[PDB]
Amino acid sequence: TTTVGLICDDAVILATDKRASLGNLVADKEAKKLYKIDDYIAMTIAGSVGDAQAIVRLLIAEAKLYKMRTGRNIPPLACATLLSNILHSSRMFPFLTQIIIGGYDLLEGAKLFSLDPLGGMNEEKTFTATGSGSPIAYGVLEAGYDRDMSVEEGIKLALNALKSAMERDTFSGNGISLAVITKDGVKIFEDEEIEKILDSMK
Amino acid sequence: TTTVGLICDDAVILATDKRASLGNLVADKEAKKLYKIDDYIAMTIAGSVGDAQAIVRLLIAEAKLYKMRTGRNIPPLACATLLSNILHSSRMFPFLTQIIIGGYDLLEGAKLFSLDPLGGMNEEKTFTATGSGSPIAYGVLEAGYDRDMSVEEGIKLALNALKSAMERDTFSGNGISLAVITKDGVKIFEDEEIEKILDSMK
Amino acid sequence: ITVFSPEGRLYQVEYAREAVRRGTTAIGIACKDGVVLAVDRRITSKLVKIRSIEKIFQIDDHVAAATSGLVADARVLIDRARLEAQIYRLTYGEEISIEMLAKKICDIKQAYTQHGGVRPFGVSLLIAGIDKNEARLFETDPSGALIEYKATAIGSGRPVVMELLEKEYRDDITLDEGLELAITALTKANEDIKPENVDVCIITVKDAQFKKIPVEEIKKLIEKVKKKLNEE
Amino acid sequence: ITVFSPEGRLYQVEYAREAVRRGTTAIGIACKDGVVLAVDRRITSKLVKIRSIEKIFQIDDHVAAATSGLVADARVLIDRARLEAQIYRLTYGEEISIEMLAKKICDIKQAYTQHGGVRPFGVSLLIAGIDKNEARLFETDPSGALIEYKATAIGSGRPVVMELLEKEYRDDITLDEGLELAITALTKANEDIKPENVDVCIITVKDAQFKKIPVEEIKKLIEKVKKKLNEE
Amino acid sequence: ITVFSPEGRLYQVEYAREAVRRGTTAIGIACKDGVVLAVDRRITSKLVKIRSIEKIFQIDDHVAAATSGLVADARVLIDRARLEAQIYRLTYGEEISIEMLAKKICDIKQAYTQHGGVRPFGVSLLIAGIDKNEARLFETDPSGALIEYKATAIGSGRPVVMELLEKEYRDDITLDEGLELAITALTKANEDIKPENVDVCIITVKDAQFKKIPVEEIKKLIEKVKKKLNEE
Amino acid sequence: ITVFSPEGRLYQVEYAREAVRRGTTAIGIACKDGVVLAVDRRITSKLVKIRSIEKIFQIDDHVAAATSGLVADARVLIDRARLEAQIYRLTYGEEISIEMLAKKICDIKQAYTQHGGVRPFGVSLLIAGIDKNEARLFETDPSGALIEYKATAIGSGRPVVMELLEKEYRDDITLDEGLELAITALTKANEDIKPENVDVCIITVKDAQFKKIPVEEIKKLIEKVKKKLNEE
Repeated sequence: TTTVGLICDDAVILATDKRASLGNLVADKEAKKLYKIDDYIAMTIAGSVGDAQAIVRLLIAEAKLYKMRTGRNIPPLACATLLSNILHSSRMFPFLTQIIIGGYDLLEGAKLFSLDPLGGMNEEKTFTATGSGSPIAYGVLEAGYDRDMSVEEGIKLALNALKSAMERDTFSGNGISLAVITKDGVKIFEDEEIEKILDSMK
Repeated sequence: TTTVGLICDDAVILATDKRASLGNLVADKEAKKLYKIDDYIAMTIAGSVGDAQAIVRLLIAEAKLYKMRTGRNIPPLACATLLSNILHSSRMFPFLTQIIIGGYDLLEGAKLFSLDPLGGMNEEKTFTATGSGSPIAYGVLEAGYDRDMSVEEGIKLALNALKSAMERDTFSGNGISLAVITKDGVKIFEDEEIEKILDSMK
Repeated sequence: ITVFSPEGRLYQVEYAREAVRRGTTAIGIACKDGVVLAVDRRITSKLVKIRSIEKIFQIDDHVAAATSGLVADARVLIDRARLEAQIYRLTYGEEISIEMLAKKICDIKQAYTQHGGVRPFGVSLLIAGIDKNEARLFETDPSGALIEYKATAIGSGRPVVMELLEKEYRDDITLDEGLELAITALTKANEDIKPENVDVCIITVKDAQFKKIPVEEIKKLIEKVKKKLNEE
Repeated sequence: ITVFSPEGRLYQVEYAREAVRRGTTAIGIACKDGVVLAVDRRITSKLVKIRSIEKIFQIDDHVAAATSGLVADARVLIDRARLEAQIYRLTYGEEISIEMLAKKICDIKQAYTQHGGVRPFGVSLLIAGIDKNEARLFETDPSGALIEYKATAIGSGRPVVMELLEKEYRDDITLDEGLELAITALTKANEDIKPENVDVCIITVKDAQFKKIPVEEIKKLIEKVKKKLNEE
Repeated sequence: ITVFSPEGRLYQVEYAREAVRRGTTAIGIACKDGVVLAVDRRITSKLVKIRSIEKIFQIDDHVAAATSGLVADARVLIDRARLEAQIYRLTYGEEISIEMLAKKICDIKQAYTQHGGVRPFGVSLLIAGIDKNEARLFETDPSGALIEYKATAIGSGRPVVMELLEKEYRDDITLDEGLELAITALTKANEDIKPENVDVCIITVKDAQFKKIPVEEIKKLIEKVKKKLNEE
Repeated sequence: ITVFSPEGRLYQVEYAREAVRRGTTAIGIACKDGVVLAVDRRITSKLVKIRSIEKIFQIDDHVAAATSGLVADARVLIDRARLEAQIYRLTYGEEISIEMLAKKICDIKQAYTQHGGVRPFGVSLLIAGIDKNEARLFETDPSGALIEYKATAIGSGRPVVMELLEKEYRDDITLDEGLELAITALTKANEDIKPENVDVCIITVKDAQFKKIPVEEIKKLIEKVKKKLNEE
């Protein structure tokens, strides 16, 4: 339970922590928390599993459908405004869960959207994070982020947020996953290769 | 109330504890917690009996239907994403119970999926276990399991999870059941033969 | 807003039968060793993968059924029997009795008869299975059918064979004995049958299980046939 | 969206009546020892398991009925009388009162008569049971039927025997005295009935219980019949 | 309040068939390398941006279909096929099997046959795609349709080519071997077809994906054509 | 309880069409600088405030449409497009796509075609605006209409101009180039048109916005017209 999104120059980066947290017991040594919905957009779940679980699927369809019914791949800041609505519907109702969505708008470029269980949605211009151990991860970024830090100096800083939180939060911190969405696509990093980086770091 | 799932080379191993636990009182000296839904898939229930109970029948029937309507034996990772959906239907509602589904994908090989009451699902690549006395069994695996092990080295380690938990959990630990799903089928072990093993063991 | 007749019979109902007797033909046969079905698709053009022409449907691990009429009301009636079937296994645990299964969807067909604004089903059905060691066969009518045959046929060449069988059949016939029965029969009504224009399903009581038959098994038996077009 | 007539009578209902007088014949008979039913299936082709040609139904441990009309609407009424039959037993505990059970599905039958979009049931029923030491027999009609006979019959050979019985019945006749009553009667309408073309169901009042008669009891009684075709 | 025929056939249904045989022509072709579709819009006036005359629709990342009949009922069926499909993908995860997807809208279409107050859809469909390494092709009829062709066509010129293909197709033909097939055929029924009056959508099995053909590839292949109007 | 034709066509549908070909005329033209519409109200008597004759409606800041057919079904379709248009903007945030708005009201109109008890709409539509730098035009029909025009017309003198445009239009024509186009066109069908009998509304892609044209601008342009009634 800990994820991170930030805009860095060209595109947008996201990261999680494959740790699942059954109260006292550590339940999943590798729990996916980062999902691609559409060739141009991807999101990150934080919180209620089987809840955020469905909201994924019960959203991916809606995409690879809008896509179809109207060419343009559901422009991200539209799809987002779905969740603000897909959420808020269950306000009267027991919904819940966190969420970050980012994607490269056909034209408007890169975009990054935070999101609460109620339905509050906010476009983040800089960097935002969510997850049991988020405020940890947060300090990192808010004293490690500049307006224009390379396609690299971002996915570095990204990890390092998790590095911190993962090892200063009872709930986060088992393995790590990451993808970067950019104009021409969305890259799910196959575990093995991620690693290289913090090897090439400190 | 204690189950174990793990992948070992070829296929997948599942085991439970035939112990029904009615508060202070030991209610069933032999209660199934391991069901074969389809010729290539099977599962383990943990927790609220009458609840999981139905969830089994209110499922097998959805398998041995999908099999028919479209040949292919409900591909495991598909049948799973039902439960993820089936449960979550009752999120707004009172649902509950644990669950491991383990079956051989027509093509994609062996699969092992974990499942919380809400609807949280994860594919467990290595090993996973659940039950009143899960974290006991767990510890066993997390320090007695190697990528490769064997057909044999699995069902051994397998018992020896239950063996601990079953004698260190007030609620688990009466009798033991075991079946293995592999490409060509699913074997329910008729108690008597199970026993053979820990004899040949220590 | 349906119909009823001016003297004994019933309008739409009998008109919808015709739909069947016009349909593709298909014979079902009982025995003692199991039970096997077969249908004579009349695929003319050869641009249509034969796999699609669905004339026989599985309904449970142990009971299947064969169509004849319009395939409009073929399917819908099966992904619904297939339905009324697992429901039952679910609120009991019993592989649903065949006589029951039949007595269900045939009741449905019957309600569609007598209700405002709804034409009956343009189909008759051939259901066979293993009702606990007892391999049995039934024929459905677009308005109820209590007909448990030891063997019969429906569709195109109904009387052709539905009266061939009329004689030589017998209550001991084995499976490989009934083997030919249908093949030879089916040929009578189809003077020129492609050897795949056809479909074979076996359900042996010897295991409560349903099996297929590959092409050319079909043909290699459609051979004991050229010795039937002679002074007969 | 059904019907009514231009001068007293009633369209569909009577057209639906016919459908019965067309169907298979059937006879039921009261008495004082119980009461018994029998019907004359007219199973022409011998390719059909006589077991599935269902023409008599049990409704409870102590009550049962025999059909006539179309079988589509045979079952649907019984697995609907069978229901309203156990419902009652559950909301009181009383083996449901025959007079009441009848008064029920006959009501139903009626309601389908005056309602938009639905055809009255093509069936007359012969209900017989033990209503507390009182064994009785009723005839239903495709729209209400307050008829409690001492014996009657429906279907094909309605007039043939529903006018044979017209005379020689006695408010005395026993069970084994009404034995031949319905067999002989039944023979009249069907010159040449197979001895299994017929079903028998006995409900002695002396145990509130319902029993079957085996084949060739059927025949060995259809024998006192050849002495009935002589100058009569 | 729809219809049924007085002897086998079925009123509104067939009348609606025609609606199709009157619509635009459409050809679908399977193979072993994937599958390709193409349709002959007959855009008369040249004041209409050809981009709107949608005659073909993608229904998933891996399966799409082509329309023929009235565009009223075209869209509605697909803005609803595109729907049953993604529902499935969320209540399973599986890119929806093709034989099922068909077996859904061709189910609705059947439901619109036998129900109070509603006209069947004026349309036949051609559905193709990649069902797990298996590329296939389906034809729908305004009332149920289990016809899985290796290749076929619907619309204005059904018999022209739906009886050209009759011969020279092969359970071998590749994609670029089937390149021409559909182009060349379609010309047969349309003497003088604008290159762009036509649409081309390719779903290779070699990647489970759906591609487009630009104008002039169209034309540059409508050129192997002037050698087909000679003594033939 | 609507209709369907005995051979391909469809009853009410076309009858509803005529209603349009009888209604008031209207032309919409695309271009490259935006998109402009216009209509020839045929206000005879001069006792009716011309401001009430509503023939062109705004649908959003960026998209608007023009009506033709009966004014009963005019409004209702718009005070409802005007709905399905702000609904979308609400469940997304996007100024609703024009090929989507169209395909919407146009899908409804369709449903009104095939459903028990309800007469399709007596109107064809002209809808245009700025789909993200793309200024487009669409025509609808009382049952589905996938027709994105570079320019067209409906109503009274459909064929008059709908076949004037047929030549001299160009995929280049500018706004003040289509200035005259419609105006001159509209005059052809209406010999003697009042100068306000007409309504003008311009959406420039140069701002995503909707503008109005005052009387006399209309007239002063209906002036280059007296040089058109000369040997042509």
